[PDB]
Amino acid sequence: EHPSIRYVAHPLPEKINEAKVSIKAYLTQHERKRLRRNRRKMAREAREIKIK
RNA sequence: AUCCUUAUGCACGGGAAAUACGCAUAUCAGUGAGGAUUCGUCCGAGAUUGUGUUUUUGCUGGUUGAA
Repeated sequence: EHPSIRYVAHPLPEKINEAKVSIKAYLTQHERKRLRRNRRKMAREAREIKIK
């Protein structure tokens, strides 16, 4: 009686606090190139405007 | 702390080319694009279509003429 034979326990499964390591999203070479092209282009444009 | 590898970002410098370099509310693409081959197999990343410039873009200097 003091420990019941009848019941089956389903105790709370303790979830471990997994540290969210934000994933290093990489770039394709092409993507990188595009980025380089665009930022640089923008800079150039700015220079032109700020020199014209 | 010193030395080195990789990638990238910024730049000195040097070189080549622009028939080249993009762009896309496109279509498809390592769940295979496109290729090789001694035929056993092998390489493996763009291809298609559309389109913008492309004997050139942006800026300077000179002589000159113009008169």
